[PDB]
Amino acid sequence: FFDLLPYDLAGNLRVLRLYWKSKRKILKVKSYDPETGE
Amino acid sequence: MVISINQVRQLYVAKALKANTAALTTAGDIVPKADTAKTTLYFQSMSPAGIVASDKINLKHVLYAKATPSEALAHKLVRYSVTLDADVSATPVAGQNYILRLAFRQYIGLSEEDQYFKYGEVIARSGMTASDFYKKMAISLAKNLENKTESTPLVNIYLISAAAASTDVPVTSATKESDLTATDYNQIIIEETEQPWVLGMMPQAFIPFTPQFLTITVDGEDRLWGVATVVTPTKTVPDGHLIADLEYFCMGARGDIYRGMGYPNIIKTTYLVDPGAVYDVLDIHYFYTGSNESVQKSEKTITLVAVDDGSHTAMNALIGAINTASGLTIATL
Amino acid sequence: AGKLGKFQMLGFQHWAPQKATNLMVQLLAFYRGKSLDTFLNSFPTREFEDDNEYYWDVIGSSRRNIPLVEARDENGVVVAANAANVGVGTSPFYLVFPEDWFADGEVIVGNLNQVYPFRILGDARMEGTNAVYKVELMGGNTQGVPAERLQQGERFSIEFAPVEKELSRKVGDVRFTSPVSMRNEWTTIRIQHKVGNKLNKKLAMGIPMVRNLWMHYVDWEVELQFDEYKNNAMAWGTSNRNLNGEYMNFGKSGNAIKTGAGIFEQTEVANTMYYNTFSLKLLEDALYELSASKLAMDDRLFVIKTGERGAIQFHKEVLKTVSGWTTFVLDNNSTRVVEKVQSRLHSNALSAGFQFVEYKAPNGVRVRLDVDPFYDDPVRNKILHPMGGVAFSYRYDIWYIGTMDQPNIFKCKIKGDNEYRGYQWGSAVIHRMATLGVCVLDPTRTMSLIPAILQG
Amino acid sequence: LMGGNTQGVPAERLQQGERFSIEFAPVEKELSRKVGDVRFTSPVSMRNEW
Amino acid sequence: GIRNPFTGQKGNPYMSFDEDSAVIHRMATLGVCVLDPTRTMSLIPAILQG
Amino acid sequence: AMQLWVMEYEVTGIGKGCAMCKAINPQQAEMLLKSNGIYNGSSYLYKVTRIEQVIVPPCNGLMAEQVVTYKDV
Amino acid sequence: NFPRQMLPFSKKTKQWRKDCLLWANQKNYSLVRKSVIHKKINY
Ligand SMILES: [Mg+2]
Repeated sequence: FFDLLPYDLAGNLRVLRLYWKSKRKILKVKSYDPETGE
Repeated sequence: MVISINQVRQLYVAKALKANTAALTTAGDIVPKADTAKTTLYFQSMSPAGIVASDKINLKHVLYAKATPSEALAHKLVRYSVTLDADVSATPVAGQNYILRLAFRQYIGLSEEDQYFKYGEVIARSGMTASDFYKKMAISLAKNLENKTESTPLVNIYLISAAAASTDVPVTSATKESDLTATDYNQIIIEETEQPWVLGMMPQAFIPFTPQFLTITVDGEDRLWGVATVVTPTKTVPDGHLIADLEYFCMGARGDIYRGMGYPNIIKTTYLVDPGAVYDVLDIHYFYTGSNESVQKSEKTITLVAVDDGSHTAMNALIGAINTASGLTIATL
Repeated sequence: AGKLGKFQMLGFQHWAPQKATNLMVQLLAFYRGKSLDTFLNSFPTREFEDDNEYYWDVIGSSRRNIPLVEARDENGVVVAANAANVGVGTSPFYLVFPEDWFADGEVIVGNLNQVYPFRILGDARMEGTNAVYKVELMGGNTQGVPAERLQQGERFSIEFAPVEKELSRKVGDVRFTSPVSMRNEWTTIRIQHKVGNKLNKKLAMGIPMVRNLWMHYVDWEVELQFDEYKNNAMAWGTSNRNLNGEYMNFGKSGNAIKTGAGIFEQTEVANTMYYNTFSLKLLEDALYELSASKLAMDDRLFVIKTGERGAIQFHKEVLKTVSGWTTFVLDNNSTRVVEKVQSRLHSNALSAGFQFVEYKAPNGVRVRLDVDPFYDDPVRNKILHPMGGVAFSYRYDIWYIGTMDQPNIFKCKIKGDNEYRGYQWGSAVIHRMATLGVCVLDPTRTMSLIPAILQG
Repeated sequence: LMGGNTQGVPAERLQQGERFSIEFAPVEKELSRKVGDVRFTSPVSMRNEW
Repeated sequence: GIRNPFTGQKGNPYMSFDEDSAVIHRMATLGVCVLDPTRTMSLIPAILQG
Repeated sequence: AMQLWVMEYEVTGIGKGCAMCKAINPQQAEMLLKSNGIYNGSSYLYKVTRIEQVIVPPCNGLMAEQVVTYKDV
Repeated sequence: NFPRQMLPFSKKTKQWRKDCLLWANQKNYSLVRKSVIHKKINY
């Protein structure tokens, strides 16, 4: 009696999963179609 | 402090002089042993883990044996007497900006290409005399110089009363001008200070300086407001900090050269030099010469150190012990 | 130069109809807090692995010349200031140096180079730690060297080591050096507050001086007032150790409060200055002598970071210097103090006003002027200046002396997160904790003119 | 006194009327306990009529 | 308190005490049983005093 | 926070001045001038020459006047 | 301080990804959810 995430509890392990949105640098490129002028 | 060697240099601390090799019982005793033919001199000394001997000095192969007192190695701190330039004006001209430039030459470097400049500033008044200006110049100098939050102290500022003329009054950044009450001040003494020191790692050096003046207009002419001469020194740094660095070097020719490097797995040589005592040094320089074709000299030396108190009693006992055992003519200081 | 009190800030302990506006009003007759954030976010952040102290190598310079201890005659007696010439007729004499830096057969020179050159006649007879050379003159000197140029404190450099053409023997040696290193420490900050969106005890009400005389967000206030703890330990931190390394201030658990220095304590150990009056005679010489020895001629752009009233103190100080330039007559065609503005009131209408922000000293020393607004703090700065202001806006600072290829000043931080937080319910206490530090690499690369009324 | 001060604060720096401002609150690296507090402000109302 | 060095956690919405610490407690209730001590014989040196 | 006090003073060597404080007694009216005035870092310059209470029932009167002159400079 | 996400793909190194998970260990902020203490009393 008695008058917190441990690493273990009853033999089980503690799995903590982090999912996050980071910022990726990408390029937008304007090229011309060789066949038609598009 | 690292020094240069002709070849190897050993230092033996002579804390007490016994008469035979059996009474060596406490750390630091020494006995100059010889033969009755006076052909080999060596020093048995009680190292802190047993009796050690020095090299065997063949007395035919000595070059010089000289002994240096403690005041001959004690460094005198240089002072600078700053006065008003008498030909320009013996009084402070009113409304002028009086700036004194202290030019340090070896600051935080080993070279004269590391310079540092500290300034002081006093603007003058209409009824400001020469004695009041020297009071004001010292407060503004020490407020820049001897702050408590600096890297190292650099120089000390002192005033000289004309009534006293031999006792200097100290001024710091904590001294207010209400404390300086004398009405006849004639110069501002700027005196260099004793730099920090740890044995082996930071050797003893000093930062020199010369004060320079910025020009003022007294009669429409740009004239330097003062002159600064160097007086004879009055304070001297004691000899303790040079020898504790000298033993820390020379106990690695005998002892270990890795003086603490891989820190728990080391050897610690016990050093018997107290840095709070001044010392005399005896230098015996000599050589070795081989049998037939090995006629090259291997010029080594044995250094003897002893603490002195005023009249050098322990060193002149040591010189008197070697002169009757070895038969040399070492001069008695 | 006189004020008039436009507000009074009094605590609460000395103390629905419809509204016009819902959002509150901040009067102009009310001072505001000044964040040191954009002063501290002007410095980069160097991230560290942990809370251990750290060291770095300080690589210095090499070109020495050695001072003299004394000079001696051939009979052993020392020279004095009132003595005659030493070494007449190329007679040998002795010369005492505190180190063995020169070798045999070398030529060493005094303060007067190449007039009195001294040729060393053999190895140094060691005396304690000193080095005694026997020297003679190497310049055809029949009159000798005077005793004035053979005193203590005279610098001596190495020149060369000349030998004879037939049957020469060995002279000269080479010399070696070694670098040094420096350290810095950390500091730990904590805050608490016993609380939830509603006020607590420490209240100050603001009363305006006019003629006819919500609910508090705690978790925005305890985030902001702990950030200002983190800003003040960055900038206004002081070190509490001896030169032995023992701390002086012990906390509640018995362990010593380990506290490191700040920006303004580290940067004020070199090139700091307390002036009684501001003049360009001081500033153009303090900035020249640093740039005469430590900077090139193109790399002498000094940007004064200061306050607002110090910028008009620099304005009226430059204007007095241009007032003394009697040779050049400044016209409105070139300076344009008076410009022409198009106005409804007149065909040819004018404008008036100017301000000096730059000064270009000789040999390429240029001075800029930008104003940092946190120097004008009414809370932090309480000693007032008689020309108006808080006497801290009258402080000049030069950060970033030269180009170093590396940040001289940055803010320390622990990799991951050095911030901690806690909430203690029963008493509803909120706890925050953070460790931090600031490192100035070269404090000789920052110059400061602080007023003399803020010292001692 | 905190900042390495060993010669004491002068008597002229502790007179009547000297303003005092909060800087920060330091604790140790080991077994720290609670310090510091957070301050607030209340607004006062102006008044007008038709 | 504000962090657990044992479980590697920085941040405590329900703090225990104000001190920067962590205390690990363990407890167990255990016993043995020998049903027939006549199925078991001992032979002790008498300098052990029992 | 009892009475109002108009002071005439003299900053030493710089000029003259007029001030007005709210204090209980003129020992505290000189306290707020030397601690909150613009010469706060040079508070020895203040030389207060006359403190007199602002009593009302005239409701129209001079209280302070101090002209600096071309011959005093 | 959650570490900087404005990086090239090469400067998102193995220690940088490890610093992200270490921020998750030091711990929710949501203003359209109730507290964990509230939902456990409901359960
Ligand atoms: Mg600096």
